[PDB]
Amino acid sequence: ANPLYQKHIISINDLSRDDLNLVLATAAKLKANPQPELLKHKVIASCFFEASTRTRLSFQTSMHRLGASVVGFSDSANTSLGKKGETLADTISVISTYVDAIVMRHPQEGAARLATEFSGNVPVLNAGDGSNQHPTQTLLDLFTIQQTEGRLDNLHVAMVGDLKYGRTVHSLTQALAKFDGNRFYFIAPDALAMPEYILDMLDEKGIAWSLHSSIEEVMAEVDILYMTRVQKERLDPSEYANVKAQFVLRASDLHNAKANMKVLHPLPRVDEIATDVDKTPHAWYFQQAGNGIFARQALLALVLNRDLVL
Amino acid sequence: ANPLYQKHIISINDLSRDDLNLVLATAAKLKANPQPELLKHKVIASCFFEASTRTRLSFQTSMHRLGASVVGFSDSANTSLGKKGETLADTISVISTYVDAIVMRHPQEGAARLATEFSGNVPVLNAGDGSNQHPTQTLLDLFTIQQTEGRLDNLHVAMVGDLKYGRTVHSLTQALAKFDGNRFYFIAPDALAMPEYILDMLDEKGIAWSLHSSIEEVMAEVDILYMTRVQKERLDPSEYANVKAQFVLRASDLHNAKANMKVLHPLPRVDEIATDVDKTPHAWYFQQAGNGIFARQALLALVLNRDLVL
Amino acid sequence: ANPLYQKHIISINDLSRDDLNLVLATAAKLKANPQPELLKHKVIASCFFEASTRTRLSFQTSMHRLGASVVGFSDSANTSLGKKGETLADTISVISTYVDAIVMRHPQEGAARLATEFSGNVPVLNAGDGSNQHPTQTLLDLFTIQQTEGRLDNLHVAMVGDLKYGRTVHSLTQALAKFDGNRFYFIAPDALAMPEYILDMLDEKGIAWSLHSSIEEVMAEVDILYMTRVQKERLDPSEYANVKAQFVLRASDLHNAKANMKVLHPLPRVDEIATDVDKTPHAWYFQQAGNGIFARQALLALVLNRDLVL
Amino acid sequence: ANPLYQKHIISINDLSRDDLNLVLATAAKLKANPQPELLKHKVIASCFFEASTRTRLSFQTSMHRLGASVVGFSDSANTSLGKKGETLADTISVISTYVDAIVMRHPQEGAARLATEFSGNVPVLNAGDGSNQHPTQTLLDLFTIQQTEGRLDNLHVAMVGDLKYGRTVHSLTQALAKFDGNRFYFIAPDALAMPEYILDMLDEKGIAWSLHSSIEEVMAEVDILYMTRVQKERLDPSEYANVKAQFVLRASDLHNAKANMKVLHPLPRVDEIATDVDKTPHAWYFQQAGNGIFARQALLALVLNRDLVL
Amino acid sequence: GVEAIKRGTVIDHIPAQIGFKLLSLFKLTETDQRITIGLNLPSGEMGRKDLIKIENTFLSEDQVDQLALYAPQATVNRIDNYEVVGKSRPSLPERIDNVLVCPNSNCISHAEPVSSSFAVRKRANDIALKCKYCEKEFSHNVVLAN
Amino acid sequence: GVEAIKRGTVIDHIPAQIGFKLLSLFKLTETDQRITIGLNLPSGEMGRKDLIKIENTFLSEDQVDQLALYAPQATVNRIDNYEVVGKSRPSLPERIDNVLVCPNSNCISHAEPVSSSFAVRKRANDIALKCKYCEKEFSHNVVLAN
Ligand SMILES: Nc1ncnc2c1ncn2[C@@H]1O[C@H](COP(=O)(O)OP(=O)(O)OP(=O)(O)O)[C@@H](O)[C@H]1O
Ligand SMILES: Nc1ncnc2c1ncn2[C@@H]1O[C@H](COP(=O)(O)OP(=O)(O)OP(=O)(O)O)[C@@H](O)[C@H]1O
Ligand SMILES: [Zn+2]
Ligand SMILES: [Zn+2]
Repeated sequence: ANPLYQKHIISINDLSRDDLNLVLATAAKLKANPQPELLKHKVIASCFFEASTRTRLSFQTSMHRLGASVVGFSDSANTSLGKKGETLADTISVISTYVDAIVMRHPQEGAARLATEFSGNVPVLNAGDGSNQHPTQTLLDLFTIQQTEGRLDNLHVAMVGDLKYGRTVHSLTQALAKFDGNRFYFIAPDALAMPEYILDMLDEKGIAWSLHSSIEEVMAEVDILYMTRVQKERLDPSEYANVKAQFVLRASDLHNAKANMKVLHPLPRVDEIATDVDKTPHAWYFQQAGNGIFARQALLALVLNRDLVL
Repeated sequence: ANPLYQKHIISINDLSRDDLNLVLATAAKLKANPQPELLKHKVIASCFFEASTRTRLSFQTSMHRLGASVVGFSDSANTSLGKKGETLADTISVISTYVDAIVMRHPQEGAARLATEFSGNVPVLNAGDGSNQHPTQTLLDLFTIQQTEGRLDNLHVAMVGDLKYGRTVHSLTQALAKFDGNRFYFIAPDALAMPEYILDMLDEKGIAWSLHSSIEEVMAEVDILYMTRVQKERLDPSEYANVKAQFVLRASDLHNAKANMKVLHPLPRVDEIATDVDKTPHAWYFQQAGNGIFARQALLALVLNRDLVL
Repeated sequence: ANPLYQKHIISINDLSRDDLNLVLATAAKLKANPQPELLKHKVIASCFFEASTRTRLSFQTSMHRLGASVVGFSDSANTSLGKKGETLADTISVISTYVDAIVMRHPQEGAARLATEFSGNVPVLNAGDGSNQHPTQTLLDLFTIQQTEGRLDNLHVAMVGDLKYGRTVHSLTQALAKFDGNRFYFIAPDALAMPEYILDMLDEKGIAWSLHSSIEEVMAEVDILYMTRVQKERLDPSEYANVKAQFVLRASDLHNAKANMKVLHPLPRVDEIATDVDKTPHAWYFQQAGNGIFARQALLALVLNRDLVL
Repeated sequence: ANPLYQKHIISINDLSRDDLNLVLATAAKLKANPQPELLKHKVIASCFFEASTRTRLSFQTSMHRLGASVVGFSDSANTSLGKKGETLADTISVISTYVDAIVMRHPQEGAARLATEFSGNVPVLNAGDGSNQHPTQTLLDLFTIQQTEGRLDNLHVAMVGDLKYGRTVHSLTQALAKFDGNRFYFIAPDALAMPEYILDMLDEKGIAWSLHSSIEEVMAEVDILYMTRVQKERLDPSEYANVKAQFVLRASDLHNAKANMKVLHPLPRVDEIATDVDKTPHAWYFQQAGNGIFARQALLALVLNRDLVL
Repeated sequence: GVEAIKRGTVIDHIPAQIGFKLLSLFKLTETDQRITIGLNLPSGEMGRKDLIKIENTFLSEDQVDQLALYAPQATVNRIDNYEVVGKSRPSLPERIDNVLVCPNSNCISHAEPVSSSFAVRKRANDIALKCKYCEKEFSHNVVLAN
Repeated sequence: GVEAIKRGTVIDHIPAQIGFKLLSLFKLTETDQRITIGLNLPSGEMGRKDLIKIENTFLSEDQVDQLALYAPQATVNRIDNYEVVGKSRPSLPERIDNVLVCPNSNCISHAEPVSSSFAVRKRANDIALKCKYCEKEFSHNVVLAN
């Protein structure tokens, strides 16, 4: 059997370096020689209790690219699920009697791990549960860094933006900390700094990280620039504005980065990466988006297929 | 390659007489000998930013009738798309990394032509963009007029209703003006008259049109009666009512029309065509609706399939 | 008893010339030597079943400036008991048992006239019943025209904008048409022109009027320029913007306007009058609004008081 | 004329020490021998464009306790004309034509200062303009601090909670910083600490302040404990709860507090003050709220009255 | 008077107050190159006029044509060795891009990342401009208020 | 840099690419008088400069001071009868009324008929600009960016 068979993907913290490597090596072969009737006759539930049309669309295209059928919903703007006091436990206990896999995004941290206790034997893939995990978005990031860098080790990674609350950047730091020689640079306003427990985990393993004030100080030695969105609601209208000059990326700024440098972003990108970075060969956030299809397919294939020989 | 291959259908104004004829001749063969695994393994996005369940249902049945998979959404009643300042440009730039074709309906005129600039090479089929185009509804109308009349030229076409604001009737006039010998009769209250630029285009090509006050004056020589909905919100509660006697079609009125005459309507038909016209053999609006399946399939097949030999 | 003592003020056409004058003469008295204790111990009810803050606040200030107490509401949504099955008839049958006069604004035409039949002897005044009447606005427009010009006779009044649907322009014409020698220039988009019947009445009385495509054509002949707000959504956005060099007043169009010419508007104004107009001494819309108090005080004082000694 | 006669009360920093005192001395007079007929015949407008029931009800009670009439509104939603294109400028240009003073609360900072330019001579008072000023709350906080302590000089005042965003803590500091000998202990979560500029001003005047991690460290030194509500959603739920043994007051923490120490809060309070605090004689938040009446009566009496004999 | 440079383009006879509008709309100032601008130069020849002289710079064909909507009579001059190597005048181009704004308020060109494109058609008395996107046709007068 | 006009202001050594901002911003272009503008000139040390000559117009003390944020070393020469009968430099003003936009998006100013106003304070090292309406202080760095 393959090691991720019938396993529930809930956290980056539960996946090992070897699993990261197997999911990323599968995606590679699936991107190259596609297997469009592999999950033929399988029905996957895509249950988005929290509405997230871009993740939804990715996951569902990935399911169709492999011949799986899809049923499911997107709520937040009320469907019916989670009313008349029906518990998430009973809801998953009923959906496991039809589907072969459950993909779910939910607004409370922990939901996906609770579904796990009631699904019995249908794997539960977590597409985002509150301020906590989102493994699928780290797997597509890692696959994009490996595609472009050639390596997941010995990298120089800058993480720019709201690192306090950026869920995406916290898992990529824990994921990348699983590999060797990585050096991090955190660039964030003081009210949005990389929380302590991340910083503690890094030190404890002997990983090197520095804090910088401007992206400009570090442009030359950076391999991966991961931008994240400054959530204006976390700051005052006046606080946001007067960051004295801001943390936006502009194509002028990159007139200095190494040839291999790639600007990543989980999206939406609103104000923070200006339009002129798009014409730059370093702009990679859209190509990052499309590799979500491959990381998503790798996962659905490995979890549902006992020995994949491709 | 076929001439409509990989081409984006945005406007009736960009399609030629020959293209109208090829899309209508394909639909004919697809209605007769159906090809249910032609778009096998293709995934089409049906992105309805403006909710329109009858067009949606048509387009999606058409996609399944050919073996395509469908992902997508209907918003207006909020999904999530087009918030946190995410632009339509970035949204289409991300959906082109998964789907093979984009079908979209949007509330602003011009949206479908903007999607065109960011989709790169995935064709964008416009299912309605503001008060401007809707090619797919003209193609099903034309296919219905040709099915029943045997011809797209030398016709006597009455256009009854709100012609000022009727988007449907403006494109059918531009589409039909591409063929010969057509004569038009416009029957509309004065506040809802056929706008000047249409009238100018007609004259400039030498096409004959008259204005009438009652449908009754013209019943005898009419081949196609295209009803459109009088939008009560465009008039006062008192203005609507006191049109002195109204512009409703009733089966008594047709006791006079030629054998071949067919009453068309884009629907909903609310008040304007009474129920007794349904039992009349001239009633064709539902059969018109079902030919949308064939015009829709023709199009998806020609745009996605390099040489169709059927 | 004064000629309007205990009368119902429902519609302008129901008041004679002599009534309009009585009102307008009182209103000038209450302005100069006010009696702020005149309705001491009366309780007027402010029932806005449609909500309007400026009219609500104007009438309630008037009630207060004569020492009266108000009970009342507003909604444009469910209120509670008023909505729970209740017919306006019953609502009125019940409040006329509590209060001394009823002022009421409602969404359906004829609301305040049906009220008149269920209020017993309690006078009801119309603050706007749907698209029919709004007699209180016209009384302050006439008080303002009379106070800037010296008379309501032999005036060249120009009415501009949405002449088809604005309540106000229709009532102002019927009221000035009760005085002599007036000349009216109507400047409207033809989608929104003056109704035939206003015009028909104006010819029965041999009253002079003309139609103009733009304000500049009459700028020099005019005494009162009554701007009305062109309401955007009644037109197509493209339609709305396309119109010439508009029908909006700017300060430079006032260069040729007479010294005594004043600009009036019912408010809200938005892009129909530009700010630089506010500076010129012809700008009179906010003073107009202010005469709202004095005009409505007259009407309240008169309906509720036997003989007014002022 | 009194020094504040016909002045606009917009911001605390705009009032001198001598102004704060004049206000605070009147307020103690109107408390002891009230004159409930002093604004007989004035009409004040209560315009809450943002709604706040306790502030609305406090100011309107004050208007009533001096024999004045109120006209006014509230919304936090569409009101009607106020929303239909209207600029606050025009709204004010029109109500200053009706009323004698304007009290107004609004969501955008600077709302009441722009009003000042369109109200003619009508004074406008700020009931809270966005995150900038709320001068009326600070006047009743100072009246309460003065009435419990005997002075506004040489006080050890501790400010607690959301020192970063609470309007009130920032104004209270600028106002007490106009008196002498005060000492300030600031006890905040560092995500929510005092802004640099409050502190910078405090050092320009050589004013003593210190930062503390928890109320127990200063419990014994304090005269006024100004609790502010830690607003939950500005923090992550996990973040919010994680903080130590909190910054919430319980009755047992008051064991070492001076006999004259009072606890103040602007209200609403929820889990920042526990019920057992309400019982102790240091609980003063509801009496504080009650001084709202007397403080606002002073301000109304003073702006609207030539010479106050009390 | 403003009058001599070695090489470049001298745009002459710009009808007063348009000379500023052309610098802004066509961004002629974003060059670190000798520009001499003369606003409200008298010249009895036309009453009052404006003149842009951009040095060692030559506008070409298309660039010359856009001016047509604004300064329709500008004599554009190629100065190439201290004197006039060739003149030109504005010809109406088939499409005007980037400079105009759509009147259609619901035209999507308004929120998005896209430069406007309008196609020019001299409709007998004036020129009509059809937007690329919303395809609404407008009187260029309507358009140039924007 | 150039020569004679009788009567008028000559603003010399405006940095470079600021000469257009000033024209744009303080609307010096809406006169009927000859204005000559010279862009990216030599004959002022720095080599490169912009210069503006407006005849029959003389700028007041405070108008001089509005230049200060943009061109602080601008010399504002006062010409009468072909000769420089006066020279001023821009000092820092207390209030830069009208030409800036408050970076705080919730300021009421944005939506309304009010001219902006900022109290200016501290010289050269950092200039703090405080909005009149929302009473928020900002570094001139942010205000003078959007
Ligand atoms: N060498 C040059 N450098 C800069 N500008 C020049 C040059 N030669 C001509 N001009 C400008 O061209 C305008 C006059 O050129 P030109 O002789 O082409 O005009 P014209 O309209 O053909 O007049 P005419 O018949 O009266 O001679 C002037 O504004 C002068 O400044
Ligand atoms: N009559 C004039 N017409 C137009 N511009 C003039 C006139 N006189 C002087 N200027 C412009 O004034 C600048 C030089 O004037 P001015 O003599 O005031 O300079 P300065 O700084 O006092 O120099 P210096 O000591 O070197 O003579 C030049 O840009 C010349 O551009
Ligand atoms: Zn457009
Ligand atoms: Zn501001």
